Amino acid sequence: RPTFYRQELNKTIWEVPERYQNLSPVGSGSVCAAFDTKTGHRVAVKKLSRPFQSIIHAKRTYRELRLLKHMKHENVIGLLDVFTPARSLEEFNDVYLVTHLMADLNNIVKCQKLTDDHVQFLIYQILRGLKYIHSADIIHRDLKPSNLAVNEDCELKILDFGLARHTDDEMTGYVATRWYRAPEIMLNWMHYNQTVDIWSVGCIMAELLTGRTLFPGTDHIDQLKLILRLVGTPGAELLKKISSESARNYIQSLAQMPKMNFANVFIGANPLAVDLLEKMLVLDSDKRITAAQALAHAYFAQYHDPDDEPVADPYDQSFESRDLLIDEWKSLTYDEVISFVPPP
Ligand SMILES: O=C(NO)OCc1ccccc1
Ligand SMILES: [Cl-]
Ligand SMILES: [Cl-]
Ligand SMILES: [Cl-]
Ligand SMILES: [Cl-]
Ligand SMILES: [Cl-]
Ligand SMILES: [Mg+2]
Repeated sequence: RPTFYRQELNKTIWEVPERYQNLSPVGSGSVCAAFDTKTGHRVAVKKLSRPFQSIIHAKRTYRELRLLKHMKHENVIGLLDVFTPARSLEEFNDVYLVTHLMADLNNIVKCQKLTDDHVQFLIYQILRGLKYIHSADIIHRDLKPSNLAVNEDCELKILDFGLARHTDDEMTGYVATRWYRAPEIMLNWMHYNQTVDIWSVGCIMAELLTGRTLFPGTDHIDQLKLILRLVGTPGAELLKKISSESARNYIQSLAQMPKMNFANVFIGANPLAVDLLEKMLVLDSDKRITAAQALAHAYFAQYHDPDDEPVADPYDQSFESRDLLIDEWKSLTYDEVISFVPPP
């Protein structure tokens, strides 16, 4: 067990191993930047807030730690360390997580002129990471520019997996928290699957090409109208698949519209980029291109290498259907903290 030291940073006590030095608050869990004397990296350290206050929160803590411990891919966040100052399960109350210190895609999109070559490389990396994530039967659920980290050499990592914690108020009005969401989950039409992430990638790619949000709706209904004007109103095949009669009823109240011509929307873009967007932004989720299929599209010809696009080890999510007490979720979490093995 390493030696820990204590300090108070913006009204929060931080108790961390000596290896982490020069802690500096970055945002409010709370996150601090630090220097890691063991690896020599600048790192981000996140202290979870009230990790075991309720059954829902305790299960959410376990979910985040299980996800981060599994991810071992160049284009996905990796866990450098996880620690607690507690010396036994009985005094266990705090969880700290450590990763490489990150700019996001929001900054470079608003501040830079991106060539088509930049768009190719950035979207290629998102899809390479998504192929890995989806191969473990994980759905991200919350892909958007602020959850994509980018460095000076245009290298990209996916982070901030959806933990099923975003509330209805967080998604209300003219907000980027909703602009990248698939239509079928924005209104809870259906039991969704991994195809919702491909819709988000299409929204991000459009924004890189034009510099503008694709579907900046002022509320849920305005956003649906913007979406259907581009991709067309649904046919009877897709309407069947909508379980709620209430949502089926509302859709049929709308005047029918055909799909627009994407070459006249995305004026001047690479024709291969337009073709890929048409295959991502399909209303019927069964018919969208998958991440593995998209990596083989001709738009990525200068980067695609099928011997260097790896898949993930299997990921057991049976805990998600399990009903446990707070102390039982807490003990499962403690076991995962103490068994952590750092990367090479
Ligand atoms: O991506 C996630 N959770 O899914 O957290 C990001 C993160 C992890 C560790 C330290 C700071 C920030
Ligand atoms: Cl130490
Ligand atoms: Cl503790
Ligand atoms: Cl964003
Ligand atoms: Cl009509
Ligand atoms: Cl597993
Ligand atoms: Mg985020």
